[PDB]
Amino acid sequence: YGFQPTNGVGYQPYRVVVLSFELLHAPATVCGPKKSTNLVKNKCVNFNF
Amino acid sequence: YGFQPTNGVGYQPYRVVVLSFELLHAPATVCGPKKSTNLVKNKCVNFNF
Repeated sequence: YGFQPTNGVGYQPYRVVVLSFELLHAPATVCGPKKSTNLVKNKCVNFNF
Repeated sequence: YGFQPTNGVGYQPYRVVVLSFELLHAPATVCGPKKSTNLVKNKCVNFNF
């Protein structure tokens, strides 16, 4: 490459990073920042296990 | 000013310094690092006093 500070746009260097995921192929080990709670039972509720 | 990294030439910042001298007005005190040497006598030489 010929990167120079005088080069116009379309020739200045660019840093690129790509992130690749999977969707439910195994017990997931990379979760979000959500915090767990207690565990209720014998009631009609919604869960996020 | 609107200095942005994507700006083309003719808009990027430039740093400028100008130097001004005087000529033959007083005993000079600022000049290059010439190596002062020994002095000889009774010989046809060129001097830089």
